[PDB]
Amino acid sequence: VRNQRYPASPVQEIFLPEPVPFVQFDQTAPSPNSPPAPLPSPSLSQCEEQKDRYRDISSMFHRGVAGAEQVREAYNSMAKCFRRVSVAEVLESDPAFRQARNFTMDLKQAEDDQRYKQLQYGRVPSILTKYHL
Amino acid sequence: AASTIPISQWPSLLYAPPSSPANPAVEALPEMQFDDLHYPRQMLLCRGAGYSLEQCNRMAQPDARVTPENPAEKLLKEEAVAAIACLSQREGGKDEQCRYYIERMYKLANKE
Amino acid sequence: QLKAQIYGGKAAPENVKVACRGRVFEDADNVAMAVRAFCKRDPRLLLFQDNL
Amino acid sequence: SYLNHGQNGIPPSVTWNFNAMPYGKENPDTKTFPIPD
Amino acid sequence: SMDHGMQYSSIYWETSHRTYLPFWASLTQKFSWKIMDDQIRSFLRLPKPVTTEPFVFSSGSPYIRRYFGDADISVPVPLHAPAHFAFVPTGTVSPWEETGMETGPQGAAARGAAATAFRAVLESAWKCDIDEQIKEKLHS
Amino acid sequence: TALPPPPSANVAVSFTAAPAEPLSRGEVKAASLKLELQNIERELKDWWMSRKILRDRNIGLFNLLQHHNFAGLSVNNAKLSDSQRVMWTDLVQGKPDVEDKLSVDAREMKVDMYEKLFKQAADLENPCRMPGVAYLRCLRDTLTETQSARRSSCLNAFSSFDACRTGLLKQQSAAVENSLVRQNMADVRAKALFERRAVLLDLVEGK
Amino acid sequence: SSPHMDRLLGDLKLLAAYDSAAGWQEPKAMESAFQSLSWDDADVLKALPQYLNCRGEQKRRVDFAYAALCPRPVDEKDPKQTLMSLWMKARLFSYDQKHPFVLSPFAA
Amino acid sequence: SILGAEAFPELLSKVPLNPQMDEDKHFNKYKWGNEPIPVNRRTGSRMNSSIYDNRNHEAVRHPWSTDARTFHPNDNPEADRINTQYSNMVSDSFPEGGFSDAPRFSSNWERLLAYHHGLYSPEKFNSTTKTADEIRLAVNDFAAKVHADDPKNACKYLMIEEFKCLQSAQARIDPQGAATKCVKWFNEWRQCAWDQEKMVKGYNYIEDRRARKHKPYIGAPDLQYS
Amino acid sequence: MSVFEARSSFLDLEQCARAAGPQRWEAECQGVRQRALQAAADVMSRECGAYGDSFFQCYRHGFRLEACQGEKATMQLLRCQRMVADRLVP
Ligand SMILES: CCCCCCCCCCCCCCCCCC(=O)OC[C@H](COP(=O)([O-])OCC(O)COP(=O)([O-])OC[C@@H](COC(=O)CCCCCCCCCCCCCCCCC)OC(=O)CCCCCCCCCCCCCCCCC)OC(=O)CCCCCCCCCCCCCCCCC
Ligand SMILES: CCCCCCCCCCCCO[C@@H]1O[C@H](CO)[C@@H](O[C@H]2O[C@H](CO)[C@@H](O)[C@H](O)[C@H]2O)[C@H](O)[C@H]1O
Ligand SMILES: CCCCCCCCCCCCO[C@@H]1O[C@H](CO)[C@@H](O[C@H]2O[C@H](CO)[C@@H](O)[C@H](O)[C@H]2O)[C@H](O)[C@H]1O
Repeated sequence: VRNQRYPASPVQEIFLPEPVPFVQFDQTAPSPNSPPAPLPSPSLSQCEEQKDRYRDISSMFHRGVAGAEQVREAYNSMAKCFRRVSVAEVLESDPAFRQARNFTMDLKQAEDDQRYKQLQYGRVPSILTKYHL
Repeated sequence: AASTIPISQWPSLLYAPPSSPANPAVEALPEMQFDDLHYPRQMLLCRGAGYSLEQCNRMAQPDARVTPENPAEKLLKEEAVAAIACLSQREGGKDEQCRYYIERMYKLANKE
Repeated sequence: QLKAQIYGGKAAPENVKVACRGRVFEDADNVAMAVRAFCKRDPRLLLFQDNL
Repeated sequence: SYLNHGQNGIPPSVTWNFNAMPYGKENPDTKTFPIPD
Repeated sequence: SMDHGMQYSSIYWETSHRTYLPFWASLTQKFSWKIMDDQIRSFLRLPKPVTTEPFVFSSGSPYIRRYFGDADISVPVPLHAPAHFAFVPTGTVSPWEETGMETGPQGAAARGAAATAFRAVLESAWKCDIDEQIKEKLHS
Repeated sequence: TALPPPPSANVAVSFTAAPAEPLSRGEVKAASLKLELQNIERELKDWWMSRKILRDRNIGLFNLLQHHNFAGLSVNNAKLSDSQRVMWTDLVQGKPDVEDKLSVDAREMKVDMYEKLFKQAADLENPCRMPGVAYLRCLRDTLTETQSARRSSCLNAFSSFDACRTGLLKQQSAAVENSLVRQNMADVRAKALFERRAVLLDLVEGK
Repeated sequence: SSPHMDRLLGDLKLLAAYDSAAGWQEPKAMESAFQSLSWDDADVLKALPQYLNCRGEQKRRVDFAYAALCPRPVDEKDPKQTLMSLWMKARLFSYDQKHPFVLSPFAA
Repeated sequence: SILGAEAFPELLSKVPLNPQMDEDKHFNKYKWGNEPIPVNRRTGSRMNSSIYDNRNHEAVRHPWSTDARTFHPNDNPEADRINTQYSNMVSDSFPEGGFSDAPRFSSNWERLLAYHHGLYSPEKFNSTTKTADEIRLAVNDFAAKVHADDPKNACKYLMIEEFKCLQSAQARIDPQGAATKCVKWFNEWRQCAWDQEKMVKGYNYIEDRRARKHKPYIGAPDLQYS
Repeated sequence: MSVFEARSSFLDLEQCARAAGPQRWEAECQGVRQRALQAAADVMSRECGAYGDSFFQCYRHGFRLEACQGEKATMQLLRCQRMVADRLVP
């Protein structure tokens, strides 16, 4: 059942092994130099099908011919539609996120910065501090 | 390529694990601690001093000798907040919608 | 003296120590006698950092 | 009274045997540090 | 059924393997200079080994040598009846009992601080949910 | 001692002895009483066997400790030397300290004796080991001093040591008390079960 | 009717899945997890900047709980791991500031 | 009112927690598929191991009734073992969920007697394997305690290493097998103890003169050793 | 800490709420609220700890064990909590 990484294992592994993948981003496409455009602020005017389908499927489940997976799916879609407006309200109201919204920076400054010198993990205190010695 | 690790090489496997897409801080693995004796020892010491159970429970505090905190949470604060906002707005960064912030953070942290 | 000779009389790292066959030496110890005691006829020394 | 009709010491908690000692030219259960040639 | 066993494997000599024994080997015999050396030492009053003295100075605790029919065959035996000490309280442990199943501090500590913390987190989340339910019920 | 196994029929009885008429009220009640009796006997057996096994094991442990000449927080050993007893009582109840009458070499020897004794007594899992070792290390550091000048420096560690010490003592006391209470409750329950079984045997019926 | 509990358990499952996919070399699965890691919770989003500035006993409680759940130190260079850690810590901070934690076995 | 709506994102978004779940629920997000862990490695009972034992490869006998189907270690593993983490390695020598030889005692005195005779310990019978994180936490706590005990000790790291090897070999559930691995570090610690003692208390011996044939060949270098 | 105590605490809460009113309850009935929640929490912990510890073990082991297969590891805990709530608060 396993899909071998090296179908020609005795030969492929030697001169063309597989490297450790990189998951932060694709790394094969260009790097955007601009942030994403601010999506339109949402509202409850877009929960039509979500609400009505959730109602229908909940009724059909109370009957007993619907199931639970459909109920979960519909409820989660509707809840996402509501969380959209909740998060929009939070972002636009709370002040700590205004800087994050109007945050901008370039790869050149990223490479020129020098904060990477201080990314060293600390050291756990001594166990004698528990006894206060 | 990835060959079996016998049972005799497990102690070295624990503090020098193989490379993965999500690696831990190998230089900090010897610093990960979580004391199961914290509260028992605290209570024992206080009761030996002469306090009561209620006084001991009021004076008790959580352990500070735990795994250290990531310095990124203090150095890359603004970039992390911006990335989290992007994720909250763009459904977790599906189809590469927070690549901007993620790549800025990656560059800042790695420097080639 | 061995540590200074290794690091060229310059500032060495912190908590650096010497071991032979897994056995740590004191800094105020003669290398010859310490080897005679711990690693007899196996003088392979290792410099490591002792934070612990 | 029948509680004291039969206490020398106790049975051993653990035991060690000869077959538990490792042996082998290649067996890494005997290798700590390389022995010089 | 172990004594007086049969020959289980074959005995043989491979072709042209050497033997290293001459034809007078059976008349040859061994010899050690140790007996003569001991006689000579005793006669000339040469330095004796300390094994001739039963008391042992090679440690702090008292040891006495037990000899097996000769000064060359001895074993040191300790004289002290050593007193042992335990900085431990009695009746504070019942290992046969599984303690992770009983409710109490000893139970949580036979379990761990991680499980206790997880239980406390679940407790807090459940309290949040129940507080929401209480609000929506009493507001009616 | 045991009884011999009960006798068995020589000719095979398969079902010839089975009842040809349903039971009656009295027989049903007698069966219920028999079940109650067997449950009571099971409980009594559990109590008795647990008590017996624990008593035997603990007496064996005591004899083993007495045979190997052990001494604990409760100093109840008569084969101890007076010096060893003084040292152990200082580690358990008093304050370990070197006297000014001694020479520096003898002070070093005394501290080494304290350290050896305490390290053989307390293992790495023991809570008081670190405070004790810290206090003795402070003593080693402050050998070439007087007790008056050494107190100010070693008090901060002796406090923690004494705290752990008193904690262990309180643990031992509480363990004794709780074990006594639990034991007495169990024994009373067993006695009550025995009397209940007695009355049920006086009421039982059959032959 | 139990959103806090549900999302807590879900986030834990997703952390476990991310770790397993990393061990098995599965970028697709681990990115699926990261995307499904409940980033649209207004409460946690609002508590994030509060945790980033908290200090003292509350911070120590939250860090104790986070070490109980995820004691392994993440790589200081992996922003995805850093962000998931921050999100879990913010969730715990919200739960704590609503109803504080009681981490000691001794309590009454 | 449905139960657990927001609690199964793994199900809503087809996120598998492991290749087994992926293969089961047919999510197909693991590029390399799944090689199932067979049942003889998922569960089983403790077995005798030594060839110098007559009941080798046979289940261990206990006072209680036990399923005698044994856990089989992975003796012929595949060349590619993509996950070389402790999680996937431990399954080749122990079952993660523990062995299937745990008792359910009908009474308390049976438990007491088994323990008294050395045939039962809950630490050994009612337990799972230790995860790498737990092992590391225990090792680091022990190392801190040892360092606090004595920093200027030479056998410190040797003691730490025997502790580490016991924890890694799961001595809680396989004490004999783990001691078989850690007795070497114990022996090294013993040697280091003697060495430290002889360096502290000056203990030396009169060395004899150099032998006439110390060098096998005149042209050979006589490397000096302390 | 017991079911009886928790039920009595919730009755005290409800009667004090009826006394205060729908406008000042949240301000006048905080201590009783906290006591009731803590008692219900102790009950929930006592009656659902096994399932919580099982979920914790499954999470530690990445849901690789036998008992961690499927969704029972989570549904059991959620069902225990729902039962405790339905037994206490109404
Ligand atoms: C093609 C190549 C050409 C190029 C050459 C290249 C090579 C160049 C380099 C040289 C080679 C080096 C190679 C490396 C060698 C390492 C290996 C090795 O050597 O040992 C292996 C090999 C391994 O054996 P082993 O099992 O390991 O045991 C090792 C022991 O240490 C030893 O074992 P052992 O001690 O048991 O064996 C000794 C043996 C033999 O030892 C001896 O005998 C001592 C030697 C004495 C020789 C002189 C006496 C001759 C008498 C002749 C008279 C006969 C009557 C005349 C008849 C004439 C008509 C035919 O003893 C006996 O068997 C019993 C005899 C006991 C009596 C001896 C003393 C009395 C002597 C007088 C007789 C008196 C009889 C009275 C009876 C009683 C009456 C009352 O060693 C031997 O076999 C030793 C004996 C070898 C004999 C070989 C037989 C052939 C000899 C002829 C050689 C060629 C001759 C050439 C022409 C010259 C002659 C005309
Ligand atoms: C002008 C100086 C004298 C010039 C002539 C030198 C001749 C020396 C070579 C003779 C052979 C020496 O071979 C070997 O070396 C030295 C002595 O030298 C001895 O070595 C031994 O005794 C000497 C005492 O002198 C010790 O210092 C040494 O630690 C010990 O190993 C050996 O017992 C001897 O077997
Ligand atoms: C009936 C007539 C009897 C005649 C008796 C004649 C007695 C002659 C006795 C000479 C014995 C000499 O014995 C030999 O001498 C040399 C030096 O001299 C010693 O010394 C030699 O070996 C030792 C170490 O191996 C070192 O001292 C040194 O490396 C070397 O000089 C040997 O250790 C000793 O084995």
